[PDB]
Amino acid sequence: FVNQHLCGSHLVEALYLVCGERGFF
Amino acid sequence: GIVEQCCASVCSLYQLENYCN
Repeated sequence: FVNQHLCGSHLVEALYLVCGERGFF
Repeated sequence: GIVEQCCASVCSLYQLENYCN
């Protein structure tokens, strides 16, 4: 179901690939 | 935070990048 809300493990997966070596924490 | 802005609310691809180190 297409929507604009990004949650849970998918949120982490997206953050992991866009931040890459930078990290997010 | 990140959950409130991207899951409860909406965050664009460029806003998501603002959460990176």
